[PDB]
This record gives sequence, C-alpha cells and structure tokens, in this order.
Amino acid sequence: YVNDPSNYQLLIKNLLFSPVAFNPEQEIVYANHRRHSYKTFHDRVRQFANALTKMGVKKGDTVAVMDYDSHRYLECYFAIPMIGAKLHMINVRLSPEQILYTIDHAEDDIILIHEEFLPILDQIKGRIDTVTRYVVLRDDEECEYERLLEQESTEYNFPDFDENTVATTFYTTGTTGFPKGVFFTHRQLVLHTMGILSTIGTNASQGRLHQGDIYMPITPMFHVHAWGLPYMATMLGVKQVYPGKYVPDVLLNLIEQEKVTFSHCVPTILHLLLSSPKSKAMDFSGWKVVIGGAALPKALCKSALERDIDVFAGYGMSETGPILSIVQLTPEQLELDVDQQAEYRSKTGKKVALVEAYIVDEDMNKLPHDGETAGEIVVRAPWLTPNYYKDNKNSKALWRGGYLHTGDVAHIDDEGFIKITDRVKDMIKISGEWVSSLELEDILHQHQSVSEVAVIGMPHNKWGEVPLALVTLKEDAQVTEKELLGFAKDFINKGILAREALLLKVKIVDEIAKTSVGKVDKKELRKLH
Amino acid sequence: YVNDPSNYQLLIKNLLFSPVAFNPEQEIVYANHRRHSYKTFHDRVRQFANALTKMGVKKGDTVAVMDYDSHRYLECYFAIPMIGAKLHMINVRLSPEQILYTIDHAEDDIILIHEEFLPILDQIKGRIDTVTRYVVLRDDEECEYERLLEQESTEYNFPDFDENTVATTFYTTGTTGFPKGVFFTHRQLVLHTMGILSTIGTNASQGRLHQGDIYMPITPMFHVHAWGLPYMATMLGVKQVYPGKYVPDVLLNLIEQEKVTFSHCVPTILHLLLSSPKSKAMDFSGWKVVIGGAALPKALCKSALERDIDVFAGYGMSETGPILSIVQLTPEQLELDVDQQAEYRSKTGKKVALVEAYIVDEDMNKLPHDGETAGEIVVRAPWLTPNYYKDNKNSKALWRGGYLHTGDVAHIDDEGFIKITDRVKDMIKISGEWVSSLELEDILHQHQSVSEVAVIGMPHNKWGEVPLALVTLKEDAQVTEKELLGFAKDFINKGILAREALLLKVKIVDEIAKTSVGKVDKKELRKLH
Amino acid sequence: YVNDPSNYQLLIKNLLFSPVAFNPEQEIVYANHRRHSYKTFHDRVRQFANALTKMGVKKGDTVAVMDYDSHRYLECYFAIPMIGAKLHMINVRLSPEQILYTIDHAEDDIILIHEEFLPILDQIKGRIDTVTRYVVLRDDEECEYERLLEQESTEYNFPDFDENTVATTFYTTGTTGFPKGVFFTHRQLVLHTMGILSTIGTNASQGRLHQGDIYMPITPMFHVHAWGLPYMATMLGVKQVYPGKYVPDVLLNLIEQEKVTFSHCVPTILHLLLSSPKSKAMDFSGWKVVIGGAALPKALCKSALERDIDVFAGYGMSETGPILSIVQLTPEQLELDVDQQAEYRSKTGKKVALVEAYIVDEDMNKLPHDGETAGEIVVRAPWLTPNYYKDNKNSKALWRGGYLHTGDVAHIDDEGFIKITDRVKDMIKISGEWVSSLELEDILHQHQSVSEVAVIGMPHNKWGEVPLALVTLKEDAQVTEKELLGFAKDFINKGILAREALLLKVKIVDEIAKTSVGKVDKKELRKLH
Ligand SMILES: Nc1ncnc2c1ncn2[C@@H]1O[C@H](COP(=O)(O)O)[C@@H](O)[C@H]1O
Ligand SMILES: Nc1ncnc2c1ncn2[C@@H]1O[C@H](COP(=O)(O)O)[C@@H](O)[C@H]1O
Ligand SMILES: Nc1ncnc2c1ncn2[C@@H]1O[C@H](COP(=O)(O)O)[C@@H](O)[C@H]1O
Repeated sequence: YVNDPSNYQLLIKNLLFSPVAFNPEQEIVYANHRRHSYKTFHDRVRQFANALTKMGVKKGDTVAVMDYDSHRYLECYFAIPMIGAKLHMINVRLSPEQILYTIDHAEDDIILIHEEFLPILDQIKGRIDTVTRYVVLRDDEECEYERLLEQESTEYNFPDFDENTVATTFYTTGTTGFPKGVFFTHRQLVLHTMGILSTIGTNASQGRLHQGDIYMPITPMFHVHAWGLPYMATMLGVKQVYPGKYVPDVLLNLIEQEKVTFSHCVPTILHLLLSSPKSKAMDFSGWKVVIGGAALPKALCKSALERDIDVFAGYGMSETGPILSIVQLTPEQLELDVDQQAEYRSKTGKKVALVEAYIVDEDMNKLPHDGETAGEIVVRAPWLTPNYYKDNKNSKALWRGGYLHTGDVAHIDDEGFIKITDRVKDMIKISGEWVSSLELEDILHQHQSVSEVAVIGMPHNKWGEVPLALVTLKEDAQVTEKELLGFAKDFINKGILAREALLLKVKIVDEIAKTSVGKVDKKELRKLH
Repeated sequence: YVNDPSNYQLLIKNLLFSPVAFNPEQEIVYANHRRHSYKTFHDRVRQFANALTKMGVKKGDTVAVMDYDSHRYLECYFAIPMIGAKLHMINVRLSPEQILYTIDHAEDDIILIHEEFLPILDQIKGRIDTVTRYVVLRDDEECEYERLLEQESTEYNFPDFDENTVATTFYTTGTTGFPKGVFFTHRQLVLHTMGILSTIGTNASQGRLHQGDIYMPITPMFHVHAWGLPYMATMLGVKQVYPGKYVPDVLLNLIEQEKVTFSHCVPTILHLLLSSPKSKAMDFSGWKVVIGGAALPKALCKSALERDIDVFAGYGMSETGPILSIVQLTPEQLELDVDQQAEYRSKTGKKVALVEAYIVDEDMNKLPHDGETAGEIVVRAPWLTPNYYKDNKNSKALWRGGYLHTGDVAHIDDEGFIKITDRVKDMIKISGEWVSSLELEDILHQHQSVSEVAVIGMPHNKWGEVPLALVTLKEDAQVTEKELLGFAKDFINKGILAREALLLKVKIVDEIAKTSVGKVDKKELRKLH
Repeated sequence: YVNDPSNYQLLIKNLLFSPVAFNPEQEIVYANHRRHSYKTFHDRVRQFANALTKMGVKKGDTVAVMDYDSHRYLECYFAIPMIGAKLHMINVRLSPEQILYTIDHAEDDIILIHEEFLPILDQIKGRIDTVTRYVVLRDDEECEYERLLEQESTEYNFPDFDENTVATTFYTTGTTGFPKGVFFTHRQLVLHTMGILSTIGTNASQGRLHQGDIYMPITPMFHVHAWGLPYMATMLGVKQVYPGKYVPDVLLNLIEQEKVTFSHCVPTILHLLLSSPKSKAMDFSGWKVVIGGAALPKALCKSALERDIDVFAGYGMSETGPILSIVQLTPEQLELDVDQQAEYRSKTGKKVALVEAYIVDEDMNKLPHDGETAGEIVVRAPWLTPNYYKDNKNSKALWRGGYLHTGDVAHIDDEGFIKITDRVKDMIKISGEWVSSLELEDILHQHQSVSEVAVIGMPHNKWGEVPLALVTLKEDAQVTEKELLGFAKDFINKGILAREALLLKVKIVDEIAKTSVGKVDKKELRKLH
C-alpha cells in the first residue's frame, strides 16, 4: 500500500493510539480473575500481534473467536483488525449446525475457543475443513492464549492500509433460510465511535457517557461489537470491568465493588437484576443502563426508575452498526413524574448524528410524520453493511430503492420520537435470540397427524416473547400437547433447532381464522388465542 | 456481445443445430408415455425457450430441475443453456437438508420439480428464499410444463455470446463439510462431446458408439450430465429411449422392445438386471453397456460376458467432465478367453484424447509407470472445473501444484492401463452415492456411552461397499447393535443423514488397533474386522 | 506467456502427445527408403526442435518447406508449429515468379528445399532477400536435414502459448492478380482434427476412418495440410505410408505390399491408377479413397465401384480448413445397385459437424433448399481463415455479409445433399491447379493480330478441364493455331505462365456471341464451340 502521509486513513489503530484520553495507570478488570493497567494492555495487544504473525496470519485471513466477555475479547477487538486480518465473531447461542455453517461460510483459518465451549465443537469438529489451529482459552494460568502471548515481544509496527479493508464480520439469524453475514470496515467502525460519542457525550445532564465513567458490558460481546461500546470506552480511557459469564449475583457484586456507572443490557437481564434478593440493599443511584434488546416495557422502566437508575432505550440492529436511535430527555422532561418519565424513556428515541431514518410504505412513498401513520423504517448512515457476504438476491432486497430496509414498522412524532409498532413479518424473538416461525411450522407439520400449524408470538417478561403454536388435528386424531412438545424438542436435541424453542407452548384448536383470500389471520389469531 | 462472425464461439446451440447427422423422422421415446420425432423435439426446445423468456429468465439466471430421465430433462439440457441461463441439476438422492443447502447456495430463480418429489420439497419449502416459481411435472396431460410449452410459438432466435459463459452446475457430496459446486462452460461441454466422440467412435470393432446405435441411459441424469452421453447422442442423431424411474423389468422390456444397443450404468444396476428372472429368455447380444460407477468387479464382468454383452469400464468423476479414461481392447485382446477378457475389461482403462493423467506422490514427484508403484492421479484436460463455486481454500487444494487432484491412488502399466488401488481417504461409497465416515463417527460418538468409534468400508455386490462401524463401549456399558443402529437411523429420519446409512452394520469391539503414533489403523482394522 | 494451468489451450503438441491411441511400435514408412517406429518419430521431432532452436528460430519466425510427401514433411508439420514458429508450405507447381513472390510476401527465414527442386530455386535465388539459410534434402544419407538432426539430443520441453498463435500458412492462386495467403491457428487445426474425426469415425459401416486403418496420402501435402489427414492419422496412431513422388506403378506396389486401406486423391490420379496395366491383377477390396479435387465424375465412380473400392467424394477449399462436406451413405442406400451408388457417391455431400453452409443470392437472401434453385454457398465453421494475409479489400470481399463466400454455385436437396452447379466466375481448373482465363486472354491479346480473345473451359478426363481459347482474327489476318500456341508457350518458358497452359487448344473463329448489353456469352460460347 502506498501511504501518501498527507492522505489520512481512518483505522482502528488510530482509535487505540490516538485516543481522547490515555491514562497509563487506569485499570482493566476481569471479574475476580485479572487486573492490569492500560500500559500492559497496549503491550499485550502488541504481543498478540506478534503471536498472530508467527502463526502465519496474513492480511486477508480470518480469525474466529468463541468465548465470553473478558480482557481477551477486548484484545481481539484490536489486534486482529490492526494486523489487517478479519475478526469473525461467533454467536455461541446458535445451534451447532448453524455454528458449523457459519464457520464454513466465513472460511476461518484459526479458532480461539473457550474451554467450556469445547463440547459444542466436539460434535462438529469432524466437518470443519478450513481451520488449521485451535487455541483453547481458560481462566487460569493454563490458558493457551496466555502462554502464546508470553513468548513474544511487546514491540510491533502496525501496518497502514486502505481504510476500506474489512475489519469484522458476524452472522445474523434474522428470519431466512440460513444465517446471513454482515461486515464492516475500519472506516465504518471509527465513524460509528466518533458519531455516537458526539451524540451521547454532548448531552446536558442525563444519559451521557464521559471520561469519568466506569464501564461494564452486559451484552454478549459477539452481538454486533457489543453495540460498539468497548471501542468507545477505550477511546475515552475509562476503567473497564468485564464480568465473564452473566450471573446476576456476581454482576451485582461487581457493580457494587467496582463502582460501575455505565452499562448496557437487554430487558431480560435488567428484570433478573431487579428481581434478585441481593439487589434490595444496594445503591443503584449512579448507574446508567442503556436498554437496546427489544421494546423496553414501561412497567420495567418504572420499576427501574424507583431505584434511581438512569434507564433509557436505544434502537439498532445487526446490519446497522448497530446504533441508529437513542432517547435523550430535554431538561423540561427531566422534571416529569415517574409515569411520564417511564413513557418517554421506553420509546425507541431520536436518530443519532448522521442518520436519516425515513418512514415509507410498500411503494417507497415517504409517509408523513404525523405521529399515527405507520410504515417501515428505511435508513442511511455512514456505518451500514453494503450487502450480505456471498449473497446477491437478499442483498438486493436489503438495499431496495436506495435505502436500507430495517424490517420494522413504526411511526414518527413531530419532534422526532420513533415508536416501533411491529415487524414486517410474523417472526418471534425469544429473549435476545431470533427464532423463525415458518421453520417451526414446517417441523410441526412433519408430525404424524397435523391439519394446520400456525406459529404466532405472545409477550412475556422473563423472555419478552414466547413462540405460541396453534395446531389443528386431523380427522379422529387426538394427540396431547406433550406429544408435539417432545417432537419439537427432539429436533433441538439433534442440534437442528435453537434452544429458544424449549418454551414453545403449543395449543390445540379446531378452527383457523382466514382472510377473504384465505391467509391465516395471525393478528386476529393473536387476539383470539 | 459483439459477434465478429469470423470469430467462432463453441456453443451448445451449434451442437444441436450443426450435428454430425440429423434425420427429422428419427424418434425420441419416453417409456410407454410419449414418442416424437427430432423435428418436434427442435420445435419443443424453441417453445421452451419462449416460455422461459416469458417467465422473465435473463442471461445470468439459474433454473433448477428435479425429476427423472425423460424427454423434458433432455429439453432442459438444451433450452436453458442456449438462452444463456445456468442449469442447476439437483441430486434427488441427497438428504432434504443438503438439497435445501444446495438450492440456497446456487440461488435458483425457478424450480421444475416432478410430482412425486413434492414431499421432499414440502419439508423444506419454508426455508427457500430465492425461488419465485415452481413448475410441477407429471407424466400425463396434467403436466404444467406441457401446458406452458403449448402456449408458445415454435420460433426463436437463439443469442450468440461468449463461449466461456457458464452452462451447467451441480453439487458433489464428496467428503467435505458441505456439498461443493462444480460448473462447466459451453466450450467445455462442446469439447467433451467432440473429444469423447473421437475417442470411442474411431475404435475398430469393439465398444464403439456410432450413428446406427439406439441409446438408453441408466445413469440418473443429474449426475454430471449423464456422463455427457445425451449430448453425444443428439450430436449423432440416433434414436433415444428414456426409461423414467429405474425398474429392472420395465428396463428389460424397453431394451427388448426398442432394440437398445448402447447404455451406461453402475455395477449395482447391471447386477440387478442380470439377476432378474425376466433376463433369462432375452437376447443380450447387441448391447454395449459402459460401467463407470465404481470398480466393475471381475465376477460381474465374467457373468455379463457369458450373456454376449460388450461390457467395458470407464473412469471419471464430478470435477472432471466427467470422462477421463475408457478401456479399449486391441484386436489381439479380443480373442482371449472369458477370464482374461474379464480381467482386461474391468480395468479403469487408457486415457482419452487430450488427457494427461500423471501419477504423483505427496511431494508432487512423478512416479514411474512401472506397473506396481502407486500414487495419486493428477490430470489436465479441456473440460475440468476451474474451482469450486464460492470457495477459496478447497479450490486451492483442488488445483495444488498446477494439476487437478482426483483423490484416487492407482498404478499405471507400461502400455497405459490404469488400475485404481484405493482412495487418499477413509471414505465409503454405498452404491452410487457418497457417504462420509467422519460424520458417522461423530454421530455415533454423540451416543450415551461410547469410547472409540471408527467407521471403515467393506465390499459388497448389491451395494459395492457397506459402511462398517466399530464401536468400543465404556466401563461397565453394554448396548446392543440394535440400539446404535436405531440411534443412527433417527438422524436419517430427520433429514440429516442420507439413506445410504440404513445398512451401517455396526459391530462392538474392545480393542482398537493403533499405529506407532497412535492413529487408528483402518487398513489393519479392515483386515481384522 | 502466463500459463494458468486450469486454463486449457488447444495446441498441436496436445495433438501429438495426447493422442486417441499411441503404439510405440507402430511404423512410419517412406517408400522403399526408410522405416521407423512412432517412438523414433517422437525423438526425431524433439531433435528437429533442438536443431531449429540452434539455427536461431524464434516464436515469430517463418520456415518454408519445398519437397515431396515423406517423413520429413510429417516432422515439419509438428516441430515447426510446436516451437511457435510458422510453417509456410510452398506450392512447387506454381511458376517460378509466383513462387518467388510468395517467398518474398511471407518473409521466410529458413528454407528446406529438396534436391530436385534446386533448379527452380537457381533461377530466382538472386531476388530472394529475407532468407538466411537453405537446407538441401536428399533421399539418402547425404541429406542435410538428416545430418542436422543427428547432432542434437532427443530431449526438449515444448513451450505453451496462446492457442490463437498462427501455425501454418500457404498461398492460393485462385483467380486474382497475385496469390493470396491464408493462415490457420493451433486452435483451428486441433478443432478441424476433432470435428472431422467425429464426423467420419462415427459412421456405421461405410467410409469410416478408424484405429485399424493404414493411411497413405496421394494429395501433394502442400495443398491445405493434405486435407488435414496426416494430423488425423497421427491422432489415431495408425501406420502411415508416404510414397514420395507420385508414380502410378510404385503407388500400386505400395498399396499392395503395405496393405493400405485409406487414401485421398484427385480424380486424375484415380483415373491413372485404374488405367494402369499393373492394376488389373490387384485386390482393391479394402481401400477407401476420398476424392476431393473437383467434381468426381460418375463414370469414374462407376468404374471404381466395380473394383470393390469404397469411393466417396468430399468438398473443401484452401480458405476453409479445407473440409466442409463429405458424402455419407445411409444403410438403405448401401444396397442400391452400381448406377444409383455412383450417382450418390459423386455428390459433394452433407456438411460436417459444426458447419452451417447456406445458399444465397447476390443480395444475401437465403434461398430455399428445394433441390433445384441455385446460389452461391456461404459458410461458417470453426476453422476458416479470418482474412487474407496483408490484404484489406479482398479480405472484405471474402467475408461480405458476415459469411465466408466460397465462390461456388450449388443447390441443396431436402435431406441436405449439396450439388455444385458451377463457379461464380469464368475460370479454368486444369487437373489440381488453378489457371486464370483473364490472364490468358490478355497474353493472347498481346499478339500481333487479334480482334477478340475469349477463354472458356471444356471438360476432360485426364485433366478434368481444358482451357479452350477462341480468337477472332483482324482484317486480312491469317495465323495458324500453332503460332498462337507457341506464343503462349513462350511466356510459360519464361516462368510467367504456369505449365497447365500447355494444352490450351486455341481455336480460330469469326463471330463472337454477345449479350443484349454486349458481354461475351461464355455459356453460349461453350455450348457453341
Ligand atoms: N430499542 C428497540 N426497540 C424495539 N425493537 C428493537 C430495539 N433494539 C432492537 N430491536 C429489535 O431487535 C432486532 C435486532 O436484531 P438483529 O440486529 O438483526 O440481530 C432489531 O431488528 C429490532 O427489531
Ligand atoms: N471406473 C471407476 N473405477 C473406480 N472408481 C471409480 C470409477 N468411476 C468412478 N469411480 C469413483 O467414483 C467417484 C465419483 O465421485 P464424484 O464424481 O465426485 O461424484 C470417483 O472419484 C471415483 O473414486
Ligand atoms: N468435391 C468437390 N466438388 C466440386 N468442386 C470441388 C470439390 N473440392 C474442390 N472443389 C473445387 O476446387 C476448389 C479448390 O480450390 P482452392 O482450395 O482454393 O485452392 C474449390 O473452390 C472448389 O471449387
């Protein structure tokens, strides 16, 4: 690559080595396991670069990671892209068959896998062709990653290349035949960091991330860069605490003992934290959770506001950076009582800097922002995936009409608040994972005696939504719900179906509502059953 | 495309409309269903081109076909490539999950599916995204293909384009994680036709295909262009008989009633034909079967030679056109008795025109053709797939060292006869389908109590090879063969495993042979169990 | 050249070293002079490559050959193109001035000339500028070619280059001002070999060339690659006999003693062979002459059929590969008596694989194939010369309207038989050489007393056609035919006119038929005189 130093490229190395602030004695904490300053973190990143170079990782290679939220994942967020390689983040919560498919599709060269994820590998390790090396990670001195790092020097000259080289990739299981691969460049990640820092750092007094915070993620960190927050924290040079496996009690202990002030999670985790008996004698009045999983319910928001938690909601998705919207309260709205506060904080929010976010109908006609008309959201931003990896038709359907199609139906108020009414599909979302209703319909239709199977979604608190199934039996056929539940469970036991179908809650009916054309009225069915 | 008429492009339309011979009143026979001359066949091809154009099929589209050997498949072999589209041939004998994977990978626009293959579709139809239209085929006047054709004119001006545009694609399930996609161009298919016609038409008196033959395939016709034979027959303008579903009695009736003289099959089908009671009072002394499935056994060859059948063997594979080698007997060898004849006719044969076929060791060192030294076969020819579709690492391993790696270990005599000794892997091949030993090993290792599972292959006549499994039980564990057989069968019942594992024949042992390094001695195990 | 081994190039080296069959102990016979197997032939080709490289022949050079049909010419057909050089084949039957013109036009670097062609060189050797070396060939151990070969090793690594590099060139004296240069590429020659092998090898029982034949050419071998037959024979690995100079008695002796079964000649040579007294006590019932010079007469065909000779006719020309058409008899026509057989075998035949061959009028309007309407033949094939070397206007007239214009007027039957009625010009063809009527007209018009000279052609058996001249004398002028015959002969004695004018047969007349416009009615004159 011809440098031309006057021509500046936006790279992740500039994010690490040209931060907003850098205190060499600020800490990085891995829960009750490890602690080390920022200077040793930089040294470790350079050592990891040396180790990867020794392993034979070139500028076009892919390194896949499968582990929990820890300092090692933070080191991988930086070392692998800075060498010019591609970081493939594996969703450990997918079924083994889907995990194997994503590994084969991405063509990973090296795999860094945690010890306790080894069983999942053991039932797919035979069918993996591209992988040359496995590095097994442990939480003790026995870790292979740690032994690899300590054989290397803390010196390394990181290359400079084009800012449009791909940095990260991960696979979204949004309803389709197979998982789809998204990817982002160095430029896009740097611009996402800068834009969101501009948006949420400049807020007057509420819901701001600044250089005095202490950050602890509660998002799995293989889900779209942990909403980009680990990159931002490193940019601000703040104390970072990584909990590892999510356990409510140890999480609360970390919050108390480390004085965490900024976190992000999904509604289920927040509900679990609030329902824990250990969370009654704690001081929560310094904490700034951002809820972005799905549809922060107003009841949970009110329950959190009485604990003195600055809870606000945000909107994004796998294809969008992810962050697209955040709720910011004006100083007049900061003095409303708890009910109106809960109503405002549970909206999807206003769009962030450099985002367009129109609302459109099926003919690509921009609807008015009158506050009640609904349509699909279409966006333009500096950090959107241009297409799906190794895909053409779905890529064209993603960017139809010159805009990125989110797949969510919402209405936009006069001031700019966005409220998502539904999806453009009849799909379910159990907790933070995607599950397809059509696939469950087919699996249940493969039963011995089934007339019509239609799967709809019903709301929930510990899960957000449950995949209700409605089955009509054949002539003189009588099978209990246990039979069909076990039949569906058998598929999950083979690694075909994700574990989120373990609470399917099937229901036997005899009449199926159908439209004038005859299509199953899933909205009417939801209002019925 | 700029034509430049002086610049000649090798296209399949030139194969259809510039044949070696064209008799407008020669017949095309679909067994007991339909008969029509070559003139109506040309008219039907033009009508099918018109119908595909009306459906919106452009020059880059893919049309997938899923049916039996019939006149419709022959029409698809010509119409779809001539329009410039790509013909994806679906292997109906793969598991539904593999079929769905191949459909999604190839991104088919239209699917032409037979009526009796509908159930397989019904359990994957939900997870198909790219397909816009299904055409259901039947053997009566109710067929949708027939109704589509009769609404169109018999006039069409076929385009001329570059000869390097892709014509056909199909997926090989040779041992890997997922099926691999091969593809060929118009030029490659035309050159394969011309080269094999030159090789087998110029033979003096034995095993030749000429303009007076009557041709009937017994290869499924979705397996690598039916060895290219339907293209050759059309070039020679000979009578063609298509049997449909392979049933030994109806096949024998067609052979007798239509006076078939040239066919190709795999050893299993030939064994079934010879073992049929209807095949004792028939005159087989005009028939020229080519056996190319795998390792034509000498006993079957002798049994066929006593019926006055000109049986000879050939060698090819999915990546190679397929044809690479054919056995041709010199007039001195035509007077040997039945035993030496059977020995010679069962070899893999000499290479065909324009084929190189060296024998090499693991360091790419060309071994001598002394007749006993063995090595892997590496080939160069005008009709080899340049790589696997949407694949990089396996593509590089396929063409390592500038030659195509077959994966078969053989030795070459002084005169040029090739004899395949084994594979470069421990893989099984039940009848004409590929089955992976490693995947079965993993599935069985997922059992409640298993110590070591190793799968080897043992020979057979009705199947060619059976996938023997050797399982060592855990401490104080005793499970019968029925348990493990049913456990494996359950996976097949879910569409995960191919039906060729229904004769696994597991075996319980307590000692596993291991090398000095410790690897399971699969050859020693085969000699043991 | 960048090889890219997956990208296959069609080269003549692949024709020699990847044949249909290769028997190392098959013979090559040079009549009563030399015999050597195929292994020594390959060694000799490599030695000749080494010698040419030593002489300084690069990839763009031209080597010209002037000798008889022998093993050396066969070696030149392979060695020179395989080195990447261009083989210029000199027509030794042209006048010395025309030979010199072709040598200067082609710009040959080296000339390989036979001893007995030395006198022709001696009267033009002064005016040759480009030539650097002459190699004199003899039929004994004194030959310079033989001495050059034996100083070299039998090892050589032949290059691989683009398949569109020119391989051969030769000059056609079809009626024009000067001879025109045609040329073909490696790809075109390989495709001509494959296509004609497919066409004539797949015939059922009549007129087929197969691997058991013994081949002996009777075409001068500098006339358009000897119709491509030496390349085909080498591909089949058959015994090849080269007679040298054509003498009927030695040719018959070779046929008898070597058991020749396949040959090609022009009608004059066949007539001479049949009229020889030595040809009355011979067994001709194994021989398969192909007659392709011009218009095989039915009387000669009948006379040959009574000797049990499989005589059939073919059609081609210098610009067309040459082969365009061959007569193939269906098994129903094989049982007709001698008269209908003679009628069928004397037609020009049906077109070969990959040939289009329309019939057209002067406005490029495709006439119907009703069997009586006549028009010029226009062709498309994979082995046509794209243009004339170093020529623009004649090149454009050759490919006018997107088709190659043959210059022959024919009609095409319903089944596809082509019958050539005449030429599009008033040109003569004495035996196998072209002679221009306009040039003879001018030469005779240069006489002391001439009013109108018009040259027409009349048929013949020992010559096929004689160049009749009709001369009208001036007022009170009386010169005998001897005077004008000697005047014309004087020009031939100076090397200006070809020797085919030695039987001009001038005729003195007084009235010239003229059309309504006034043009000489050459057809009416032919019916008159
Ligand atoms: N703040 C939110 N409010 C409502 N739905 C949300 C919110 N954040 C995410 N979602 C939903 O969760 C989905 C994320 O799925 P994905 O990123 O594609 O893996 C989005 O497409 C939304 O439908
Ligand atoms: N004539 C033969 N003799 C031995 N093995 C054969 C023969 N024809 C095919 N095979 C085997 O069958 C395989 C075909 O598998 P494929 O074409 O990849 O789908 C080849 O790779 C060979 O291993
Ligand atoms: N089988 C044939 N029947 C009639 N004319 C022929 C036949 N073969 C060649 N010719 C004629 O001989 C000519 C060959 O001249 P050329 O190849 O240009 O040197 C052709 O153009 C035809 O006119």
